[PDB]
Parts: sequence; C-alpha cells; structure tokens
Amino acid sequence: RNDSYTLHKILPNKVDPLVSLMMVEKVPDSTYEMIGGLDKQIKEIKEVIELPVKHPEL
Amino acid sequence: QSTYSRQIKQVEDDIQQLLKKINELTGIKESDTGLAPPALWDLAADKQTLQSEQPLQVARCTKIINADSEDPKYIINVKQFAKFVVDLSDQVAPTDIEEGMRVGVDRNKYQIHIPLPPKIDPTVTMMQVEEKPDVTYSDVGGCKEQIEKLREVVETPLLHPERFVNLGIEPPKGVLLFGPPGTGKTLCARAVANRTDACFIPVIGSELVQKYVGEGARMVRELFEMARTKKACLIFFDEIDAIGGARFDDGAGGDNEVQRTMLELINQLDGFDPRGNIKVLMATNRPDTLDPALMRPGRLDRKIEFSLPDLEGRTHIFKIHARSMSVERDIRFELLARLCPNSTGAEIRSVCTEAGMFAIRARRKIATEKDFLEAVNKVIKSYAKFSATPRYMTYN
Amino acid sequence: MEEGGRDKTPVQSQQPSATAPSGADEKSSGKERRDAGEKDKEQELSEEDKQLQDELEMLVERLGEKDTSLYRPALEELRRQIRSSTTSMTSVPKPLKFLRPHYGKLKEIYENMAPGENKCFAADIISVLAMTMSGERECLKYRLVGSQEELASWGHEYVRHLAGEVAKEWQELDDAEKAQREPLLTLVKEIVPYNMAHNAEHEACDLLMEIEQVDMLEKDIDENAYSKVCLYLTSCVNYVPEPENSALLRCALGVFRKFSRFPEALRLALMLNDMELVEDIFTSCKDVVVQKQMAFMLGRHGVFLELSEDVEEYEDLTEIMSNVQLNSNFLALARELDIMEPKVPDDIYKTHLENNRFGGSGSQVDSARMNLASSFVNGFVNAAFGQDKLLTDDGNKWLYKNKDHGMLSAAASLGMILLWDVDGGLTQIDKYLYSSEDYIKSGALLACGIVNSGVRNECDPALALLSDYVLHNSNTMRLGSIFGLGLAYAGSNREDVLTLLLPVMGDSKSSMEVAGVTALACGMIAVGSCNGDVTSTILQTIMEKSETELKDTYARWLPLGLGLNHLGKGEAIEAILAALEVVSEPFRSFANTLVDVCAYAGSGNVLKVQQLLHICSEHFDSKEKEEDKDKKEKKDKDKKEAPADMGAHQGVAVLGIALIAMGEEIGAEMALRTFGHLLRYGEPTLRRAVPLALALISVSNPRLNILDTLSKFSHDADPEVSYNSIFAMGMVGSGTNNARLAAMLRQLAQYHAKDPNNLFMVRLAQGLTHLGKGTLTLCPYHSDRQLMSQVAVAGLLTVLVSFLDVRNIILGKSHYVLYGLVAAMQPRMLVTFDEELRPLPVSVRVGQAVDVVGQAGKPKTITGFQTHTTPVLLAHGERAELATEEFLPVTPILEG
Amino acid sequence: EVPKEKEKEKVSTAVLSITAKAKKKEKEKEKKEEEKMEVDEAEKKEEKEKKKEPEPNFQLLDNPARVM
Amino acid sequence: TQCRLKLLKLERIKDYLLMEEEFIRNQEQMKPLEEKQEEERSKVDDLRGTPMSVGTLEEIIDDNHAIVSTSVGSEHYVSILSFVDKDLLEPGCSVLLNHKVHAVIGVLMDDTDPLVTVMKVEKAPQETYADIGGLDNQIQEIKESVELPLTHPEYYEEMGIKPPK
Amino acid sequence: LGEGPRMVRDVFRLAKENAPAIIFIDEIDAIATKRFDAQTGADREVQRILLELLNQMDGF
Repeated sequence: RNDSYTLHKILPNKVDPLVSLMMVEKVPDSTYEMIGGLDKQIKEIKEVIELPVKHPEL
Repeated sequence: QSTYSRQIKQVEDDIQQLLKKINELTGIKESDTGLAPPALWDLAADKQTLQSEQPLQVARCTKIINADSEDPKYIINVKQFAKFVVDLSDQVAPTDIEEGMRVGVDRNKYQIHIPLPPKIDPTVTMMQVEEKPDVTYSDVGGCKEQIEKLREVVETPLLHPERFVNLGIEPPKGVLLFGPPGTGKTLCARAVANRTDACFIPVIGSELVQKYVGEGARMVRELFEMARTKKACLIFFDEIDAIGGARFDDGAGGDNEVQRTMLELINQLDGFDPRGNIKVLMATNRPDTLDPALMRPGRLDRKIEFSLPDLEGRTHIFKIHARSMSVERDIRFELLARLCPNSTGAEIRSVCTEAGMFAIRARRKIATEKDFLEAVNKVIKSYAKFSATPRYMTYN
Repeated sequence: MEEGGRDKTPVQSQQPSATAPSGADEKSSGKERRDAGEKDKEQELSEEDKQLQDELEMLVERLGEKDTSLYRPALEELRRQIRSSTTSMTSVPKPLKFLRPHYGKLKEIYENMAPGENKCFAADIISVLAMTMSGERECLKYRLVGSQEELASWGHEYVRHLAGEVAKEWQELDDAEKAQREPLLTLVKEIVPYNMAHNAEHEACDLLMEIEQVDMLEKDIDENAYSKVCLYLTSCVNYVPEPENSALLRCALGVFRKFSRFPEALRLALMLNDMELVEDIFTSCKDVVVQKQMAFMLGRHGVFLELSEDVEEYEDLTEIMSNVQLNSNFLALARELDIMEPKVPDDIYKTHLENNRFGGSGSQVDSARMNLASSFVNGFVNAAFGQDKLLTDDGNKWLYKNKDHGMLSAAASLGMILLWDVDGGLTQIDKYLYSSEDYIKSGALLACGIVNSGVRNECDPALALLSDYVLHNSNTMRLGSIFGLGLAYAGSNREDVLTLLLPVMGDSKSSMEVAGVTALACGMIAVGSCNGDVTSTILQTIMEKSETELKDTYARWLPLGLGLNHLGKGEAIEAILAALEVVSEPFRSFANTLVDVCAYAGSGNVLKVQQLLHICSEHFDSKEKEEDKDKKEKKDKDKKEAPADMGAHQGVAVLGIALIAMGEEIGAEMALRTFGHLLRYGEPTLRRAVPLALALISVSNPRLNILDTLSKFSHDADPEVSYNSIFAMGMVGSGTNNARLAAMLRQLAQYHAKDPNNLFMVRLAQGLTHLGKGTLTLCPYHSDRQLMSQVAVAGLLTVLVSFLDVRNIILGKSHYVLYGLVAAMQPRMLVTFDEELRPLPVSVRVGQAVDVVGQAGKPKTITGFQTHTTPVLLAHGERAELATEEFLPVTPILEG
Repeated sequence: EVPKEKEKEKVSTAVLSITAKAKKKEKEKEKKEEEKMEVDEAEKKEEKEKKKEPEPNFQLLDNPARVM
Repeated sequence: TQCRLKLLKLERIKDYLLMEEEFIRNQEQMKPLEEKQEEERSKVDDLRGTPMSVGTLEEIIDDNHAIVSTSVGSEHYVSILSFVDKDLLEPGCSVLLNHKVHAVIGVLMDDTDPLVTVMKVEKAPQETYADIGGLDNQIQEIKESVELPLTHPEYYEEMGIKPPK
Repeated sequence: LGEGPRMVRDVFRLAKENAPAIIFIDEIDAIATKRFDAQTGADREVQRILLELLNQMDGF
C-alpha cells in the first residue's frame, strides 16, 4: 500500500525471470511417435540426455 | 592462563549478542554512526538537514540564463540527460555557478545550495589507480642506459621549470614507450615517477572505454584536463591498444569506439594551445597501429624504444637483481644473462626468479651452482621460443 | 604403510622406503625399540649403526618431497622407539647418534600444536636430550639449512625446538648457547626471538655480530630479528609481573647497549629508572666498537632521540650523567661538549617557526574575564613553540593588566611559549621578575625554569639560577621557584635538586593555598629516575589533612605528591616510610596503604587485581577520595609497555574513567575531565577517534573545563588531516554563548585546537616506539582534579612543554640540519616483524625532506641501496632519524 | 485516581536498580587473573504504576441491584 | 608462542566488555553519552522510516557530501545527515538512502550481484589428491611454484624477487 | 515507457472477442530482433514488446 510500502497480503504465486522464459519459448507438442521413422534416433538420444537427469542415482 | 584461554572462544559469541548495541555506537549495520567525526560535524550538519540541500541531485549547468518570476535561475541538464530550470538558494551568489561548470540542484525543490566539484565523473578509471607504485628498484637493473634517457625528458621540467626558461629551451612533451609485452615500459616509468616525486596517476585505457561510443570519450577529456590544471603532474598511460588501436572501418565491423577515445587522447596532449609543462607518457603495445598526429614532435619529441633491453641492460638486470638476492658469488651473473636468447626484460628476470626459488626451497643463506644451471638451461630452450617477442617483433 | 624398503635389498624397494615409517618398518623401528631392549647392547651395536645411516638418509628423502602426508606420520612413529631405551643407556657414542634425527622428529609436533600443555612437555624432553647428545643439534640444523630441497612447513618447525632449550628443565647452562640459531634467525623471524629473550642467549649475539652485520646490510633483514627479541622482552611485564621482568630487562639492556643497534638499548634503560644505567648506555657504544663511525656518536644521538617529556635532552637524568663519560668518549672535547649542551639543540627549533607562520589572531583585549582568558590563549594558538614572539614581547597588554591570581597565571604560561630559547626569552622573564607585586615575580619563576634549561649540561646550569630564587621568605615566590625547579629537571637524580626540596614546605602552615604544588614538584623529580626520597613531602601530608580537608584544592595536592614521590621504585620508599610512623594519626594508616600500591605499580597483572580491593567506591571521610582517581588512570603503565600493548590501552583508558563514575557519583564529572590528558599521556596507537567523540559531548556535561582538557590531545597530528577536526571543535565552542564565564573555557578550547599548519605535535612517545615516561604531563595532570578550577589553578595547567624537536633527519656523522636529505619509500611492504616498524632497505628512490609528524611516517625509511647501508636509527620521522651506519666514517648518502 | 501521585512513585523505585547495578559492575572479574566475565552482571530497571481493580461480585445480571 | 595468545586475547576482552559497559552505564550517570546517544539512534531510525531507496556509493567527496547514484533513476550529491559518518561507507558496499530527501541514513545492506557469483566457485571433487597415479614429478613442480610462497610468503618477498607465481 | 507492451494486449484482444479476425503486422522487424542490448531504457522497451508478443501468440 503506497507512500509507506507496508505489506497487505501475500500472493501465493512465485515469480522468477526463469518461469516467464519457459512459457514464452514454448515447449513443442509433437510426440516422439509423430516424429517416428526416427525410431532408431529416439533410443540413441534417450540414454545420454534423459537417463542421468531422471535418475542421477544409478 | 586457563581462565584467559576460555575467553578466546567466548569473545566471538559475546560480540555477536552485543551486536545491536555495538552497531549503534561504533558503526556499521543498525544505526550507522561513527561517533568520532559525525559528532564533531553535527553542528554544521543541522544547517543542511533543515534546508532542501538534501536532495542535491547530480547535474552540470548548461547556461546560467536568469529570468523573471523568481529572478536567480540557471538552466541545468542532469547527468541522466534532461534539463530543469532551477532557482538559487541563498547561501551563494549567482557568481559561484558558471556556464559549463558542475552544479547541485535539489529534486524536491530544484535550487543551488553549493556547486558540485567539476570534472570528476570517472570512478572506473580511479579503480586501477595506485599513486607511486614500484615492485622494488633492484629488479629494474637499477640505472640502465634506458632509465637515464627517460629522465632528461621526464624528470627535469617537473622538478624545475626554472632551469628551462633560463636556458630558453622549449619544454618537451611526449615520450612514446614501445616494445612487445615484458620489455618493461611500465617498470621504467614507475621508477622515474618516484624519483621526480611529482603526483602520479597511472591508468589503464580499458576502463576509459565503457558503455557505448562517446561515454568513454567524455572520461578521457575530463581526466586529462584535470591533470593539466594540476601543477607538476606526471601521467603514465599504461598499455594502450584499448585507446590506441588502428584506424579503419571496413563496414563489417569497425574500430570506431576505440578510435573516438584514441583521437580524444591525442588531441589533448599538447592541445591547439602552445603546451603546458605537465608531462604525458604513452605506453603502446604495437608501433604498427599509430597514426601521424600522435607522432608529430611537440606531442612526441623523441621516440624511445624500450624493446628487448640493450646489450648493457641484459647484464645490469641480472646483477642488480642478484645483488638484492641471497645468492652464490662464484657464478658470473652476466654469463647467465648472456646465455638468455634475444632477451625481453621479463625473460632475464625469469632466470633470477627461478634460480632463487631453488635456493629458497633448500632454505640456504645463499644459493648454489646447481640452482643456476637447471634454471638457465631451462630458460634458453623453452621460454625464449614462448616469449612475446618472436611473434610480435616480425609484425612490428 | 608398504612394509620394507630399507630393510629389503632388491632395487624395487626404494619407492616403499619413504612411505614405510608411517605404518611400520621391519627392523628399522625395532632397531631403537625392540631389538635394543631384548638383545644386549654390544651384540646389537653393529646392526644399529648401519640402520642409523639409513634413517638419516630417509629424512633427507622426505625433505626432497613437498608432501606433508609423507612427512608428518613418518617421523612421528620413529620417535617413540628412541624414547624407550636408546636415550642415554646403550653406550657413550650410540646415544649421541640416535639423538641427532630425534630432534628432527620432535619439531613438527612442538610447532604444529600451539597449546600451553604441549609447550611445557616438549621442553622437558628437549633439555634432557640436549645435554647427553652434547652439541649434535648444532650440526643438524646447519645441514638442514644447506640441504638440497626442503619443505616450507619445515621452515617454521626448526626454530621451535630452540624453545625446549631456553626453559632449562634439565639444563642449567649446558648447551644453553645456540642450537645453531644464527642461520635460523636469518631465514625466518618469528618464534626464535621469544626463545632468545627468556634464555639470556642474547649475550652470544654480540660475539656473533661481526658475522651478522653483512646480512643486515643489503642481503636480508637480520636487523628485524633482534628488534623482535626486544619486543618480546618488554612484553614480558604483561605476560608475567614487573618484579619478575625487572631482573630480565637489566641483563637484556647490557647486551643491547653493547650491540650496534642503539634504540633498543635506550628503551630498556628508560623503563628501569636508574642513574647507573644511563651513563653506561652513553659510554658502551664508544668502547665496544673502537672504529669512529656512528659508534662514538650513538651515545649522544640516542639521548637526542629519547623523547619522553620536557625540553632538550628530555629525561635529563642522562644529561648530567653523560658528563664525566664525556671526557672519556673523546670525539673531540670541544665539539662533543657543544653538541651535548642544550645551546646546539635550541638553534634548530628557530628555523621551524618560519615554516609554521602566525596563527595568532586571539584576544589580548583588556578588562574583565577576557584579560584572564587572553593569557592562556596566546600560547594555545602556537602550542609548544611557533611564531608567537610578537605578542610575548608585548608586556603591556596581557601580563601587567591582570589582578590577583591572574597575574601569576599570566606570567606562568609565558615560559611555555618562549620554550627552546638559549637566551632572549630569559631576558624577558628577568625583566618581569624585578617588576610589580609578588604574583608577578613568582609566576615569572616557573617561566624562568623553562627558558634557562637552554644553557646547561654542567656549565652554567638551570639549577644555578633557581638555587638563589628558592630561598625567598614569601610563600608565593618560593612555591613558584620549586615548581620552576621541578619543571627543569623533570625526573632526574642529582644531589642539588634533592637538597633544595629537603627543607622547603617544612610546615603545613602557609599563607597561600597553592603551597601543595611544592609536594607535586618533588613527586615529579622522583619518577623518571631514582626516587628523591624527600622527608618534607612525606611527613607533612598527614598533618595537612588533619588541620583541613575543607579546601578541595589544598587537601588533594599533598597526598597526590606522596603517591608520585613513591613511584619509580619499590625499594627506596621503605627508608622514608620508616620515618613517618613516628608520627601516628588515623591519616597515617592510609599513607601506609599507598606504599603497597606504589611498589606493586606498573605490573601488568598485579595492579589490575588490586582494583577490586580499591579505594574508589568508598569514602572514609574524603581521605580516600583524593588518590582514588590516580589509581584508576594507570597512566604511567600504559605509556611504559610496548607498541603491541597500545592497541589494548585504547580500551583501558576509557575503562578507568568508567570505573570512577560507577564507584563515585561526584567523582564522575572529574573522571571525564581527566580523560583529555589521559590520552595525551597514553599516546595510543590510533589517536584520531577518541578525543573527537568526547569533544562534542563535553559541551553538555557540567564543567565546560572538560572540553579545555580535551583540546590538548585533540589537535593530534597538526593540520593536514586534522583540518576538519580542529575547525569543527572550534565552531562548537564559539557557536554556544550563554555567559562570559562559559565563553572563556570554550574560547580556551577553540584556540588550542586551532593551530596553524606544520606545527609540533602532541607527544610523549619516543617516535620509534610509543614507549616513554611522563613527568611533565604531570604539571597540568595534577591541577585537572581540583573542584571548579580557579584562576590560580588555570595558570599551572596551561603549560605544554613536551613536544617534538624539528630534526627528524641525519645527525649522522655530524650534520644536525633541517636541510633536506633523501629518503626511500617501499611501495611493497613485507615487514610487520620489526617492533619499530621500518620496511626493507632494498629501496625505491624518492625526493628529499622529512619534517614533523605524530602518527604515520612508518613506510618512510632512508635509502640504503644508493651505496648500500643499514639503519642504526630505525626511521619513521616522528622522532626517528634518517641515519645509517656503514663502514665509512662519512655518510655515503649526500644531502639532497 | 488521578495520575499526579503515580508519577512520583515510579521514579522512587528506579533508584534501587541503579545503585545495586553500580557497585556490582565496577568489580573487575575480567581484568583480575580469574575470568568469569563482567557481561553477566547486566541488570535492568523497574517502575511502579497503579490502577483501580475491576472484580465483578454479587452479579445475577450485569447491574441488577446486587442482591446480598 | 602461548604467551602471545594471551596478548591478542587482551585487546578483545576489553572491546566486548567496554561497549557493553559504556552504553548502559553512561546514559544512566551524569550527561556524557546521555542525550547525545539517544539522539543518534532515534534520528537515524525516524529519517530512515518507510521506505528507503537503495543506492550505490560511487564516490565520497571531502566536504561532507558524497556522490551516491540511487536505484530510482536519479543520481544524488547528498548531504550528510547529523550523526552518520561519511567515512564508514565503503566503495565496495552499496549504501541505503532515505527516499523522501536524499541523505545517507546508513548501511544496513552491502547488496549482492550475480556478477560476484561467477568468480566464486566451490569445489568438492570426486577425484582429488591420491586419485592420480603416475606423472609424479609434474605435481612437485606445481607445488614449488604455487604452494610454498602462498603458505609462507615471508622469505619469498623478503629475498628480493616478487614471489614466483 | 511501460505503455509499449500494454498496447499489444488490447489490440490483440480485440481479435479474440470478435473471432475469427486477422491481426496482420506489415513488417515484423524493429521489434523481432534476436539481439537486444538491454542496458539503456530504449533497448529494454523493444525487448518488452517481443516478450508480450510471444505470450500473446499462444493466447489467440
């Protein structure tokens, strides 16, 4: 509330610059099935990118 | 004793608990007060608080045109770049504020209380500045032929302009110091600076380049002028290929930002005015980048080349360095230097440093022959190939 | 681990060999432990010798690497084996040999764990081992210094071992001279100076000096290492009481006076407070080193360097004593004599006046309180000595016009302005001495004391003039004369000065009320020398309190003198005390109590303890009130102890004022008033903060007279940095006006602080070290505790008379100029390992001229690479000379 | 009750904390050999006010006649 | 060695106890800290109030003024407020300004930037020392240059060379 | 400043209410930069138009 800048209520939502960025770039819609015929490719990519982020534990 | 030991551990908690009371009384954190100088200042300080002298907003006066409604007005443009017409607060005369001069105005009440000191807008350039440094005189090689030539131009008018007028010789201006990295353009300049005992501002041009084109240029003119005003100033401009590079464009790039600043430096040295007696030294990394305006005598009277220190110089750097050091004295310091190939000044010294390290390593009160041989055989092979000089010298 | 290495013959095993003593060895651990005990010595003797050689070799191999993982556990496991039974029992040759690497193993543990317990334990083992080995430790250290390579870690470790020896737990003199300390000093300056300081190993260093001087010259900084040994020694009061240290300082002082570095010697003679010591510091330099050089010269130069209080020569114990030794020293009789005479130190001060200029703008204006106000102000602008000459010459305005006590006050402050004149100020005082009432003549006498000190050194002394004057039947003239006497001698021991004090104030029945100051003057002579031990001061004080304690001024001064007369010594007080008891009163019981406190005083831990069992926070009537403030200050002690202890003193000084306020409510105003002077005595490490903080508050609290006291310290280093501080203070004073009486106190404050540029700074430090004594700060100090300061007391309070000499540059090979001389500055500092605080003589060249400063000037040193030389007099310029010692008898460093 | 009287009693209570505090702190238990700290001897100050008691008694209803 | 530890301790005991002793006791007795000590606490706290604009200290000027550039889009040549010290404002640190009239109330924040965060990297590596075998000589060379003068600079600067780097 | 993204939302919204409707931008460049300086107020403002645009594209 202005000219004192005393707080009123907390808005429960979180904001960082990173959350807006994610929305603007926009993740694709296209499934690996749709893309397919690259079936040989979806296996190769999967192992290096996906597996260590999903379970770095293993 | 045991009682005393307990307090060592304790004092840290004890200062932390007490910390709101410490903060108020001594300073920093909650209620910053020093108690020693703001206390003394307090009676004067009350005058400023009462007035609208806080704020006193950063500005520079464009023109002092007075006009009606409130008679004493000045036309000011703030450093963030918008103009206000302001008033005079009674505490100075209209005489004090002058056109082009830096001035303070309020933000809540726009009016001048006290004018702001002119031309000290670069903070970035100040960052680097250490007044009168030098590693130690012993690493130089002491008096070399190179040092003595530099003193005639540099020391002598600052120390005495009296002798100059008496004989009737024009006073010098510029010395251009050049050579690839590590031939000691800066090392010699520091040594003469200390000797003359003129105030010494060395600055890297790389901080007088900042933001976009034209802001860096404002910094260079104001700094230079300020030094020029100052009686017996020595300016050593350290490493300029950052306000000292080539002049061209090709219209796929362009050197412009660099050239705006370089040209601004060059202009200012002698000026379109006769000359002062305040000295400029330029240290450049290439003799291949220089345009003729810089080279004219009266902005550069004699060219001195500090490149690959001379035949006399190679031996002096080792012996004067060796003198300081605890070393063996049955080895000829000159033999080690002579072995060194086409030596840059930095390279001669590299032998001494490597030689001494082995000696420190043992912890002896001298050094031994073995420390010297491993050092010097190593320096001749590897270091010399890997110096600055093979690549740079052909180009230059 | 990796078992076998040296206990295995194949080519391959050499790599495990370094590693192996960390876990266990096959036979090599066993050789000292298992194999030695189980088998008999002689059967075993062949094997052990072969293996001994190999453990030596392993030591050398471990130094080859830079790793601590391989160095530390490897030497530790080996130790335990040695301890068991190869210590002294195998044979006559075999224990010497086993003991040699044992020392090496020991160092790492000693050095690494810092604690008190570890410390005592290592000394126990080291001492017994040293005796048996009989000098192998000395070769061991030297081999390690040479080596081929070693670790940085090891640099710290080898010195630490020298500490086991110094304790003498099993020694008493056998191998109490060197563990090869000499290379060890050179490399590193750290733990080794402490070891040396306690042992009394420091004697050997004089014999060694001839070798060391080369390293001190251009090669290293051996010089830093000895200056450190001196720091540890003075610090030893704080560490362990004054009586324990006192014996030690005597033995340390003889080795230093014999050594070429004279300032270190000078500090310690000044602490002990003895007649014999001073003449020896003067004479010893000349005798030990027969070459002319600096050596003959150092005796005089050190006396001029000594700055603790007063005029030329300063201490003045030393000035009388150095004659007789003068004739023996013989640089030339005619010249040495003339340099020692205060006539040559006066001339140089004349030059500094020119530089300073007029500051004078003060009131000299007639009638009322302003006439009284004017007299204190004229000096205060040009504090010490400056260009105030015009005003002093003019008799008519200020001196003559005053009435009553005001006349005495006017005359008394005059001497302090005329400070450091051979003559012409003496002409001026003599002209008053003849004129006007008794008040003029007496006031003239303190002032006389000041100017006449100018011609002295046992030919036409200051004593000679003062002796005729003292005789006077009138109370006032006689008082002023003794006060004048006390001022000149400061703290001396001399037959005459003591004799003039013996009958004077032989009654507690006196017309004036300032008679009490006689006792103070006497008190002053006692400290800073061997005590006066005057009967009049002791007997009278107890009778004075019984007739009257109604006059707050009178009652206070006599016991203050008693407490000072006793200071300087514990031993001496006993003779005088013995007398006092004959006359018994309730008053006397309190006199007795003061002697306990006096003897114990100056200790770093005894004095502190005493203050729970205090005489503050008590009144028995008002007997207790008078000395209670004095105890709390601890002001002598604060100055006396090292530069290191100053950091601590900045809290102490404040702590003592706090203590008075809590205990006694009335005492609270007094405590604050003492404070301004407390800091002046103290000369703390950082001077800027304390007086400024105080300066503003002192306007609000009752007695504006606190502010006047504050101003004395407050100007600090005279205006370059202080320009802001002196202007603000003056403004605070001048700004508030409420009465003529208030204005006058505030007016004294404004004018004192406001000092023109480049003027003599507030000092009672030596100007290398903040070490000294004060028996001239005392003359205001005493009079600053008198309840609602009178016009008569103001007069006593006005004098400075302690500030710097203008020469802070070459005395050298006979120069004594203010004319410029080159100096070197080090932009890159390494040293914090010199007590005095002078960085390296490797130098970078800079311009000429070092002039008076108070604080700073530490990086400022004198060139010693221009023709290669080392400083005897460690250079800072506060009152530190730019002078060097080289082989040649003339300075190779020519005046700028 | 009127405040005038109440102010007088508040100042009289204060004098007590100040006097005990004074002596106790002054004793050096941190500059003698033994250190048990002098910061633990940190006391604080007190005052005295009073106001009329509220106490509802003999209440069948809020303000009947208060039947005995 | 041990004796030294007692000396160092000596400065520090007096610093905590004195600050504690003086604040409370001196407002109580006579008029030393008294009205002045409250006055500094109160004035700074009121001026600061709500809100305070953050600014950065560019430079300090010798005449009780400073060049602060404020985070509101306006630069100021401020006047110092009564009972705040000019010379406790570091050029490394950002200062807090009262946002109604521009004067330095004080430094509660030194502030932080993402620019700092790049230089500072914390290491706790999977492979470290004794997880490397062979090429033993190469490690010893590194150490003579880097480790030995860094730990003990005292001889290396003292001998006359700049430390081998 | 500040108004520049606010414009974009309303004009783009007019299309949505009275749907189907065509938003046609003549030359998308001077706004569709893949590089912003982002240190002066001037650069920041262009960067704010592009930021709104992307968000709004999904919004239609």
